[PDB]
Amino acid sequence: EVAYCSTYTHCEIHPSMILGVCASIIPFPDHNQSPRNTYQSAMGKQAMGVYITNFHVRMDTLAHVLYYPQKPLVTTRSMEYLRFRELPAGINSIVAIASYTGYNQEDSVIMNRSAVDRGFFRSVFYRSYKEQESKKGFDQEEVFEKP
Amino acid sequence: GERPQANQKRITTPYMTKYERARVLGTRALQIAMCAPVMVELEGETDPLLIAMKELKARKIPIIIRRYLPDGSYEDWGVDELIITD
Amino acid sequence: IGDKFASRHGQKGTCGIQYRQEDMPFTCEGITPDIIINPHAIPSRMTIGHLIECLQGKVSANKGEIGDATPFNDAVNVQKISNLLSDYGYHLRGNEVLYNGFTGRKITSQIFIGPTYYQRLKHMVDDKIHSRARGPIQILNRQPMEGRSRDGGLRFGEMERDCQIAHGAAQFLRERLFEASDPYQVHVCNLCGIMA
Amino acid sequence: FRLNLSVTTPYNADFDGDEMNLHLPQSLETRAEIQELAMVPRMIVTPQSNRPVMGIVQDTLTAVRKFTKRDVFLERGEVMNLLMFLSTWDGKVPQPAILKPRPLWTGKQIFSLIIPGHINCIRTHSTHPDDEDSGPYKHISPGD
Amino acid sequence: MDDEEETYRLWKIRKTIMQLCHDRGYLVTQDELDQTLEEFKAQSGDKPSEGRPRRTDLTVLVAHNDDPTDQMFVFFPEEPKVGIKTIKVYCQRMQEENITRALIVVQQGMTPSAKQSLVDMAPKYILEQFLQQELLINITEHELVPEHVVMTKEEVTELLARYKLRENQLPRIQAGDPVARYFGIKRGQVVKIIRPSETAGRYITYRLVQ
Amino acid sequence: KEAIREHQMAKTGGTQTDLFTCGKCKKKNCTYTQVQTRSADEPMTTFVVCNECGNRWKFC
Amino acid sequence: RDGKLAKPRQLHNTLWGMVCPAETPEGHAVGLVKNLALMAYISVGSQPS
Amino acid sequence: SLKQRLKGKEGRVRGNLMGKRVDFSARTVITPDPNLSIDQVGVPRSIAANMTFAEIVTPFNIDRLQELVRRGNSQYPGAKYIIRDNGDRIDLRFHP
Amino acid sequence: TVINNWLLIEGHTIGIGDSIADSKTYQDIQNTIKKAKQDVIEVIEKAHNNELEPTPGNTLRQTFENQVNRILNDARDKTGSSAQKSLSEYNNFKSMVVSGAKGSKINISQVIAVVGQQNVEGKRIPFGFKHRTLPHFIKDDYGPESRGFVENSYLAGLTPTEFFFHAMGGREGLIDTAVKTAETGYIQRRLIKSMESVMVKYDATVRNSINQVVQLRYGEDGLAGESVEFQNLATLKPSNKAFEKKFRFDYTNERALRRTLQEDLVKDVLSNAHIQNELEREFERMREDREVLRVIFPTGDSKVVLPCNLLRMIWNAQKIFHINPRLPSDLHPIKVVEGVKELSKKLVIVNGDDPLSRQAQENATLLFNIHLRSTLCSRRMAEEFRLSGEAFDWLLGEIESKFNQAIAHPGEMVGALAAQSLGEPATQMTLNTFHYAGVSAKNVTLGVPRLKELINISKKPKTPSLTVFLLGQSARDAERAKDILCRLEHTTLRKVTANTAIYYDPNPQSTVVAEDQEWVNVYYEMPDFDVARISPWLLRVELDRKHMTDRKLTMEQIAEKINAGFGDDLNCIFNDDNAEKLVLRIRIMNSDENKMQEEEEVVDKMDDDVFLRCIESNMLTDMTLQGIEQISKVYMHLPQTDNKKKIIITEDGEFKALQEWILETDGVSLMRVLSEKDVDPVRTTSNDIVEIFTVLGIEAVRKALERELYHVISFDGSYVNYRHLALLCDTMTCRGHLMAITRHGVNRQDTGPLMKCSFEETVDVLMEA
Amino acid sequence: QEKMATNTVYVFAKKDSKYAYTGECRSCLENSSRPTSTIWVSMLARGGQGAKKSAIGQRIVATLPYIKQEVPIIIVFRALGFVSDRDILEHIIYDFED
Ligand SMILES: [Mg+2]
Ligand SMILES: [Mg+2]
Ligand SMILES: [Zn+2]
Repeated sequence: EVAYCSTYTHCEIHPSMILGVCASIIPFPDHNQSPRNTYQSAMGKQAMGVYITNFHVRMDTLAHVLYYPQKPLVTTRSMEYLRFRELPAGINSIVAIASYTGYNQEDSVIMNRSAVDRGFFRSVFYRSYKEQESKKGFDQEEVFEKP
Repeated sequence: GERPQANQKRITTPYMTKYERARVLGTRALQIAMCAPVMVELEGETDPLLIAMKELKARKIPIIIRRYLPDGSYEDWGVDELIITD
Repeated sequence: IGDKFASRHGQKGTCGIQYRQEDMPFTCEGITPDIIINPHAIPSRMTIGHLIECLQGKVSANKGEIGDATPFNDAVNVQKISNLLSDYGYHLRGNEVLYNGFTGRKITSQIFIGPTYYQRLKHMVDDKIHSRARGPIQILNRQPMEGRSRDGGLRFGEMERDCQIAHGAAQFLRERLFEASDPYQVHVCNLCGIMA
Repeated sequence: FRLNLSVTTPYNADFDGDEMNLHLPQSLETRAEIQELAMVPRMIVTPQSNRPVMGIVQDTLTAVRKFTKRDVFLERGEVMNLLMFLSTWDGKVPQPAILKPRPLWTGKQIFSLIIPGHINCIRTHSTHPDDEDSGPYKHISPGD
Repeated sequence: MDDEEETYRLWKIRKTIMQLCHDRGYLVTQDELDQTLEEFKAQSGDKPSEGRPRRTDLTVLVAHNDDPTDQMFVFFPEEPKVGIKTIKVYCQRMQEENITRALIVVQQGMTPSAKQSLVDMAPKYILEQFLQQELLINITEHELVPEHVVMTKEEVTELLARYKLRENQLPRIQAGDPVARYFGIKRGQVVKIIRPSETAGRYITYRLVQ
Repeated sequence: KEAIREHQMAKTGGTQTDLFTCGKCKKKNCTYTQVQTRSADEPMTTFVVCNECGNRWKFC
Repeated sequence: RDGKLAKPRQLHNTLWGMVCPAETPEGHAVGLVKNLALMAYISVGSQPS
Repeated sequence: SLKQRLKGKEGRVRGNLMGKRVDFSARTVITPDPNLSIDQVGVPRSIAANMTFAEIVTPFNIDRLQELVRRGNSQYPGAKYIIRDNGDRIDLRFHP
Repeated sequence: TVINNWLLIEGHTIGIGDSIADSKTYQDIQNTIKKAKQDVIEVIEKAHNNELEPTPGNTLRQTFENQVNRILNDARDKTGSSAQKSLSEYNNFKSMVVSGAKGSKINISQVIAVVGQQNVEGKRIPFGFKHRTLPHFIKDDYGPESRGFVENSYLAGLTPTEFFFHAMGGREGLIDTAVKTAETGYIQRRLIKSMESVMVKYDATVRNSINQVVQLRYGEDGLAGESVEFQNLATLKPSNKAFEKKFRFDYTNERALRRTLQEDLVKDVLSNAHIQNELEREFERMREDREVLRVIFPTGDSKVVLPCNLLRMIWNAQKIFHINPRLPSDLHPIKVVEGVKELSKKLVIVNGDDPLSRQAQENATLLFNIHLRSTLCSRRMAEEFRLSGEAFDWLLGEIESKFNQAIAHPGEMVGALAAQSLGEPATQMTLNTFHYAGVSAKNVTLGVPRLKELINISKKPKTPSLTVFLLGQSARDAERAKDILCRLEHTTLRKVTANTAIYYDPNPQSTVVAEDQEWVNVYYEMPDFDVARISPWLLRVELDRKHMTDRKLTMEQIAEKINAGFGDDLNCIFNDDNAEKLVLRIRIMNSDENKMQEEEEVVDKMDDDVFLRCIESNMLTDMTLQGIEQISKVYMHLPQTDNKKKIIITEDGEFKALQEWILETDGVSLMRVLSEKDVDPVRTTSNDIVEIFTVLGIEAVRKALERELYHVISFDGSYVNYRHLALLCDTMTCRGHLMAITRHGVNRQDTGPLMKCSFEETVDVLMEA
Repeated sequence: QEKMATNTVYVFAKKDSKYAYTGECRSCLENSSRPTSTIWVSMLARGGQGAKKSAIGQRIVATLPYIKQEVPIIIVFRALGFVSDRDILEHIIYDFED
């Protein structure tokens, strides 16, 4: 009916294919500001949360796990193939937009003290150390003892 | 006599500046902290920053402000001859 | 309180303050919120997508189905989603009224409640602190150590010394360079100035 | 480092994680010098552009214009609660603006209790609706 | 070119050099300072034909000042590149007439053998050197040029004996400034500057000629 | 002569929205300026600078 | 490295579908650091014999 | 060598005269609090358990200063170190 | 605390319900955009048919991008005005905008109505994908949705073709932010290393570190800057009739009980000739301060900044004493005149003995004396304010108390304050989308590279500029104004010549060209006696006729210049401008004596075949008809009504605008531009700094550089006090020579030995000392 | 990492110095050693001599690898076995009727 041209040769698979790994986590990237969408890729990388399954065999200096890794409710079907619903990074906390007492000013929020006592974002700081028992010369070496 | 010329003609208005108020309050607080005779009458306080502040309003602090001129000379000023600004 | 957090929409926010359940407002049945965000943080950065998750999560919670969040769909996420929420027994725009947690007076405005998925950054507030009164001092220039790893002092940039001149504090600047930093004295001869 | 919103404006810092240093003087002559110079009650109006640096925006700005709204009428139990919240108060309850039927107060009478009775500021208003001049100049209609 | 439009160039440079002397302290008649283009070709019969020493008839000799000195012979050369032969002739007209100051304006440039004797010349004699490319327009009429007033010896001694202003404490200036060359100032004198201030109304400063 | 005369009439632009009213010459010869997008703590405000009579102020 | 002095990056038209535009660090490495789209295959090389 | 240590390339000029380290300082994370005054800055409890200040002993309040010394270094209202007139810097933690 | 506690019991939230407009209004929003799309297609349809009239000043492609700019601008502004009336005052979204925060009118349309055009670096979206932007569109498609414009908002989502375009605008503000942030640590660090020498001493005169007087007093008034407030002079009155009726008043009023109320003392001095002389002479002094005020403030802006606001101090005394127009106020006439003279004597800040020191005090506080006398006049204190004797006595004691606190504190380290006074506004938005249009181009670089180059003071700027003014008939007529443009523009000879060919013409009288045969034959008066042994090779050039009507040139001015460049050994001939084309034949002037193997010499001077190739390539570049070489050839007119310039006086006294024809060049040759005719050498300025010291001198650098820095702050949106702009110019121009005060020029200075070594040298400086 | 496509002749703009155009083109091997080998063919922007040729703007003098200064490109055609202008013009364009 109304079409300026009808000589198409190729077609895209899905309009959401232009996003990446961290860009597909935020829902509806078009309704938000364009420079604000770039900050999400820097936040999701330096964030906490579970990342694998075997947590007792790995001994990394910086490892943070979550007690209750709940999957996000409002999610996209593109992250189902990237293995995101099985290894999230938080919970679905009920966020009520309100002013309260004016203590959530400029990049800050107000939380509940009773909610944290029940298991609200409780993580464990895993840090592994190592000490090599090397030589110190010809007749000089380290000896593990209890002086 | 070849440098102090405060007993003839003075050019700066007789008023205490914000820089002189900081030194007088700081120097007097250090002297009183080292057991010094109080110029005024004590009413019952132990804060060294408050004792020097009370003596400033009573203009009883025996100090002479020596303002060194950049040309090479210098002028003298007293506490009574300088009105504090708040 | 003080740890650095973030969000899935890009509006990061640290832990400002945490009150008890009785000191926080509540709806009608007793739905107490978990995270309170600044309402003015939305128009300041034009974060409209943050309100979409807060509304879509409420409709999916009353239905019990994982709703799709495709940004290129034809289901109309403006009127169809709003009309479905009013059928369960709530407001179609998603706005609800709460009660005062201290006096019991009804809130004049309408708090837009709804679940929102957040994350947690790796920035410990108790690990980034650095304070010391008097500890180990180096011998090369009689200065503190590097940082907290070896118990040292804080960095003194050039901008802190440049602005100190504008304040006119000569005694305060001398303390940060001679007194409370590198205290030392050298005897100087009278006939000559050679330090020997 | 819990601080006031009026202090964050001149520093132009953010609470997202911007660390700020805090030194400590170790001399009596230096504490009296900073207290009489490097302070926020004195460093308000800067000589760079003869204008103050203290800004009151964000949450402390919308509640100001809403408290003085025409559709605001406080009751009797809310006036005495706000009088105690004042840091200083002579101890004189103001006369109600409405005596009958119910003794109520206007939205600008409680806000006027903080301002002393020897300072004013007119002319400058900076609004948005109505019209830029012309309109209010007709028949001399001040207010609003 | 070099026909009728050249008359306006010779008339514009004449009004500039007359205002250069009146600003110092000389008294010039109103008829000589205020004239039009048609009046310049009627005071002595200008442009009778083509080709004539037009720069020779521009010789003026003013003698009106409070200081009983006067007698300032001003002559314009004819050749563009003033060599050493013209300098040896120009220095002979000032010895017989016994003038006080000179004012020569070279078109293009001079020779290195003549520029050395122009500055020295005599310890008790001062000679001025200008240029046609800088005298065609008056640079003192610009809005960014403040009022420049010369000073005497008694005014400098009284100023330095008031606020104890030392010689090194006063700002300096180079000799390449066309403003300093507009009045013929010497090295070691203070020139009063009258700058119109905005937040005050009138700002007065002093500078030394290095 | 008419082709080169109209060269200095339209120039490269136009502006002049004719909305704001100047309070110095009872005319509406004012323009807008889309300045201040994010800035810092200072709120954004479209500056209005009047062409004739030299006038300028702030929208808020 | 091989080419500098007034050479901005900005955004190119060929970035559509190949590189994720909304995925860059917030530091000084913005624009310079590139990434890959969700569905994109990288060439490995072949012999056109 | 000897010139590089004084030229300015992280030597005795930029790395010492133009960029050194001082003592008695704190740097945490700022949080909004409009309820406080214009000069009431936040001071943590863990930071206050280390920031000390040498105060001279005056006879006008010798009883109040002695109470902080008697309690030792077991809580916040107390004293940690003491300095005499000659230069004796005696500790109160391991004091008998 | 009270406002913060009230927000808990009140509430102010935001959500989906606060971003919904009217149902009938939203229907008109989407219909208005569709009407704007038909206007864009109408321009495209009229452009391909070769019938559209381009805008005078640009080409055809530059006109299409300009016509669509005003269409999309009015489309995004008309739909935004409809959404403003739909949202009521109850909506919490509008309360965030009315309060004055991070949100205005443009933020409402970008989330509900329409976003707008997403331009890049001022210009529109270029082509970088085979003359296109995205493969989803067809070739040769100048649609709005395919050139960065987003037709939707942040509510109904964005199309894939528009989401990629809107992401380009966000990357421009994010990458430039990281680059500008790193420049803050380099520009501010350079300023504090050279400006920290000067400081405010105790004897008013501003000195430095080596004891040298820089200025006579801080701020040219000896007062502080914290007490300075935006006042209002209210003296430049248009009609002079209202100026005399407002201030001057006589005792010859109506007999109807006049001069009897309010002041109960006028009845005693009725018909007093002694007091009349004091009031008559007072108005004469006011007229003296008015005529000179035109020279002091040639712009015509009375609203300046001055300390001690007299508009608030006088009105504050009316509330304490309860002053109202319905009350008689007894005011003494002589006390008002004596009160001003007595208060003026207390304004002395320097020595007071010799008569020379009193001249330096009146001019230093001349603006403060006029503002004090005009406000505290004899009639202003009795008609507009209506103050009594007790209200005027206490007012004199309050002004003197506030004046003492407004004095600048002697000892203020201004070295660090002046360095931060310039770097603070530089961190705002200096280089962020060249918004300065003004029906002109993007001349004069403004941003980051401008500040980094002005401090380093190079030899030649990046984008020079020099505005040329005109007077006489050219200030109202357009024909005479363009006649000077032909002499000032550097019209190259290559642009005039349209074609050049090499022909073989044996007989010069009987040429082979048919269309140019009778032109070289009828000319017989030319001495054709030495043209029989000249160069047979003909080098005929062709002159473009379309260029003659655009630059206004003749044929007699071309032949007289070619023969005066190479020499007399060059023949030139041309025809009239009425044939079919403009041609011009050139030949050589053979002496016919010893120019034919006279001395043999197997060296060959110049072959005839390659002789014409050297002149053909040397005349089209070296030879110039008229114009300066180092001023380029670009020109653009600016509206005189826009900027606040040219404020002349009339017989009435009002300030009116005087329109004229002004132009701008692209050079620094100030000596040759000012030497031209008709051009006014008074208000002709330029952005260059090096040529000012050479042509004018260092006395004009302090006034020219200060105006250049003031234009940057006037457009950026911030403000800078006048006491800091005059100090920066006096600090750099203190030695009497234009030299970089930073690291590039420190050895020539006469500072201390421990100061020169702090410029990353140390060893290189200590070895010399 | 990321590099530019080799074995492709590209035309760039280089008008900051004494040049006007630049035709940078690499020549690396497939899978052997690929010693970069970048062919630098630039166009100068000088114009006007004095009295010799007065046509320096028509020169090319490309920057061949290893080579110190710049040498013309037409000299290479003499070494490739072509000493006639008819054959050299055939290498440039296959249709000399323009
Ligand atoms: Mg910040
Ligand atoms: Mg902030
Ligand atoms: Zn106007």
